[PDB]
Amino acid sequence: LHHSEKKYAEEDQVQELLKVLNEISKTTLTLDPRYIWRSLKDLSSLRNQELLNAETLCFTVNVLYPDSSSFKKNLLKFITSNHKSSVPGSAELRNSYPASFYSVNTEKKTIEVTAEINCFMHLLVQLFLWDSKELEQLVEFNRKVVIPNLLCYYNLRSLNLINAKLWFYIYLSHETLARSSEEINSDNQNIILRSTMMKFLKIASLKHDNETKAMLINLILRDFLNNGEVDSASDFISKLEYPHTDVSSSLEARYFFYLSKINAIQLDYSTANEYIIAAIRKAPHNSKSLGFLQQSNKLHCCIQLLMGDIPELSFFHQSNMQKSLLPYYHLTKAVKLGDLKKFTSTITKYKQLLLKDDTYQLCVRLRSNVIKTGIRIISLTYKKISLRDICLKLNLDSEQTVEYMVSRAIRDGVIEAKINHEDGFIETTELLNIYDSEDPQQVFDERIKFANQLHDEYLVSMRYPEDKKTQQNEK
Amino acid sequence: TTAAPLLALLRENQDSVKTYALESINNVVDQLWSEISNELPDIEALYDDDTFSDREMAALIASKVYYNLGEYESAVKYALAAKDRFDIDEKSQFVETIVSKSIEMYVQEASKQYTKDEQFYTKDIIDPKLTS
Amino acid sequence: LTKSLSIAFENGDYAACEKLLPPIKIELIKNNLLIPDLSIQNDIYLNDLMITKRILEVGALASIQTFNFDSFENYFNQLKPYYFSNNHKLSESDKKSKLISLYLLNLLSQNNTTKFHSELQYLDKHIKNLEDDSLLSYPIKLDRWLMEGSYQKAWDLLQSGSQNISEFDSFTDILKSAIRDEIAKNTELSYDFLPLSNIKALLFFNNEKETEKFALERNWPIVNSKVYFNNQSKEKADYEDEMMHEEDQKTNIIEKAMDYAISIEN
Amino acid sequence: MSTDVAAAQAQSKIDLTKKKNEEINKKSLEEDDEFEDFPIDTWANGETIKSNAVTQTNIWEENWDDVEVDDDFTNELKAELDRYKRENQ
Repeated sequence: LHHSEKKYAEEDQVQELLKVLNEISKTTLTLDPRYIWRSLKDLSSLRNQELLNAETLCFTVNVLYPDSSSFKKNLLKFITSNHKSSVPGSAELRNSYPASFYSVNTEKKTIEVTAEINCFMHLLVQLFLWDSKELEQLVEFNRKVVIPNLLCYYNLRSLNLINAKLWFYIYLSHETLARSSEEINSDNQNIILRSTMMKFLKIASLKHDNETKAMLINLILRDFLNNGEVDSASDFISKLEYPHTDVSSSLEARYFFYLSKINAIQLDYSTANEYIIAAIRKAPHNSKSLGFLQQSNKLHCCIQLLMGDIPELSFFHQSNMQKSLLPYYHLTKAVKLGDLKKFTSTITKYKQLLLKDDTYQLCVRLRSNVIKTGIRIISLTYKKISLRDICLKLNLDSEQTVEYMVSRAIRDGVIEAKINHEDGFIETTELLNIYDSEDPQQVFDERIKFANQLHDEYLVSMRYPEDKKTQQNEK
Repeated sequence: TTAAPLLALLRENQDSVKTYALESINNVVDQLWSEISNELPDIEALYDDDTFSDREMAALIASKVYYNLGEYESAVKYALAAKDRFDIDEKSQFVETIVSKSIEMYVQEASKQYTKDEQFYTKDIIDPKLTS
Repeated sequence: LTKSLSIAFENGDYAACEKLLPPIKIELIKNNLLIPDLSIQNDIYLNDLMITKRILEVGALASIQTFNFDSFENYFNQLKPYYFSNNHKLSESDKKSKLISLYLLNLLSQNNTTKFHSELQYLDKHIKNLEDDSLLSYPIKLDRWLMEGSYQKAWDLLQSGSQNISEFDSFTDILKSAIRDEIAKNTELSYDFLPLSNIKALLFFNNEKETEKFALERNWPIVNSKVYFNNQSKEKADYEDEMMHEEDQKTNIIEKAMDYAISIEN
Repeated sequence: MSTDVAAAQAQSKIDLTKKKNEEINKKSLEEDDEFEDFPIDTWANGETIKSNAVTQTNIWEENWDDVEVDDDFTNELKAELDRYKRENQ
């Protein structure tokens, strides 16, 4: 009855572990273990949540533990203790195995392979805390317990890949506690959090684990951004090592999205634009991914107004993301029309929301782009145009001031005009017919090379999974 | 975190804070590796100047920085230049990384010079720290 | 030494502060070891922490005023760990608001807007609505007016900061030198002829002699009281052609097809 | 609720048991779903999505309007006032 329910959950987990244990006894590998490990983690996340708070505890007790079973149980005491299903028949077993962590063998200590087992019991305690949706001291206790265990000995390739996924949860739970209710010791412990993450990346370099390296790089970028330590992250992004070989496509989505943030801050709007489109196309359409997409789209609108490119109105309408994106929709219309008065209203109306996402800093730089976009519209509309007419339209000062705006603005080439100060007009330089110039030559070359690069990626990838299947016995 | 307080100590003009800077940078060299790699030539100027007895310490920093960058080749050169303070990290549970690359490098050199004559144990192409 | 720097600052002597500081640097090693370096913060390490902030705070404000911007950036960098953490428990003060204001001008007067905007995030997390902008508004307004391109609003904001002879003014003159250079970068495309009275107007000179003097130094050929931007443009273009980039900078007709050819056979 | 063309990523990616945890982690990292936070945060519900016909619910196609001000009242005033000048010419 009650023993049956905890026993069933345990038996699911055992088959998944046993599968990997067999695989790493032949020869440790990276990718074949992970696909199984990801499937197990889903089942554990769903069973911890839905089925009582003591179904983790049964497992933890059931296997041999250094001191983890007692640290697990502590967490459960606080939220109404459990004591049930820890008597023999939940502790008189070590759960079907052939002989490599089987009951008879382990107790006898003809072998002991707590190696794999310890890393999985860590995976449970992280999942279980985010399920509870709780933070306080329990976070601290999770931080303290697992980190030196993993640092008092080197890990095998399989075990390093379990412990990369624990680091993300440690980091996430620390950062949420600051956001629920800021504290003063959260600040000093953040230096500690900061130290371990970078030290980890060195540790993973020696084991030559591709998937372990990538996931830590994603963490360092995120950690700098919420601390706002962009200076240190600017040195980091020009000195990376990221592989895209074995990484999951969630990791790749995240990586590109982080770059777009730092770049936008450094006043690169052209590189930021390329990478934010990369991040979105990797990500799913699902409501699973919903919140990742909103922050991404907030940044994506912002980059375009920083360029002078001005997002589509369709883009808000085809998504059902309208209400989240409502403040960027009012900025889009404002910059396009040239109306500073419309713009100033938008940034006062929605100040609070923008400042939450910490995208308000990026938004104030847009008060400039109204003025510069306004001069580009006026140079399109009239080839030659008096200085005074600009002052009326955009609600600016003297003509001398307007002269200065254009002199600066054509250093980037935004207006693409030039001022005559003895003829008293502004004369734009565009009169297209660049197909009579040598320009398209340059362009076609680039598209051809872009095609060549997709061909190459096709070649290496097409045959590598083919090769696994043909080698593998299935006849 | 930021490496910025640490750079200022090297730049500060008193002898005493320049000695302490190398100690402070080296403690957290695995945390601030990408930061201090840009300004690794400042530390090379302190290696030249003969007013330090932490010349050996300054060289040691360089090794850890170049491993995290990606070039293992450069790290072992400057580990050998440091002389001692590299025999304490052969059994840690954290960093043995710089050491293991030395074992590799001697095998590469060993093949090349054996063919000329069996003796190569008195060549200056092989550093005495490397043999140890 | 240690308490002596405090009162030398207070008097108004700043040549005194820098002279005496290399001795106190040794004892700054002693102070740093007393705190664990912000792993936990007692009211005993609070007492220690004030000693550590104090030496550096007064050293850094004084650096500006003897025109050692180089030394200013050293002292300021040292404050950063205390500024980062333990807020609302001896980390935030009137001196802090003053000190960060001055640094933002340092990065801007060096003309790194890469750095200035990346430094601004870090501050977003700290005071900008917890001690609101009243002295930090100054460098942020200025950076904005040159991004829209209005050098009018920018010169005015500098000129009324020149009323306030304090130490903020030591970065204002750098920033008025900077407005001249930017315009001198722009004017090459903008015009081809300006009379000398017109050059004076854009470059914010009140003296026609002063305009001629900048032109020597900035390499503008004014001949018969009219400038020739087309010549200057040539010289700079010539330099850019000279350097090795050059086959695939232009991208040769031949070079394009050679690329295509080997790809289909590879 | 789908970012760009709704069908273009609905066919591009679909669920797997393997991916499902990582996706949930992505939305938690930003900290919320960020479409149900926003009504509470402002303490209102939509009326400024009722700005234009196309904004409210996309059951039309795009016009490329963004204020939707009738342009018949201004074109009528030009027409009559111009005639009178010519009449008094």
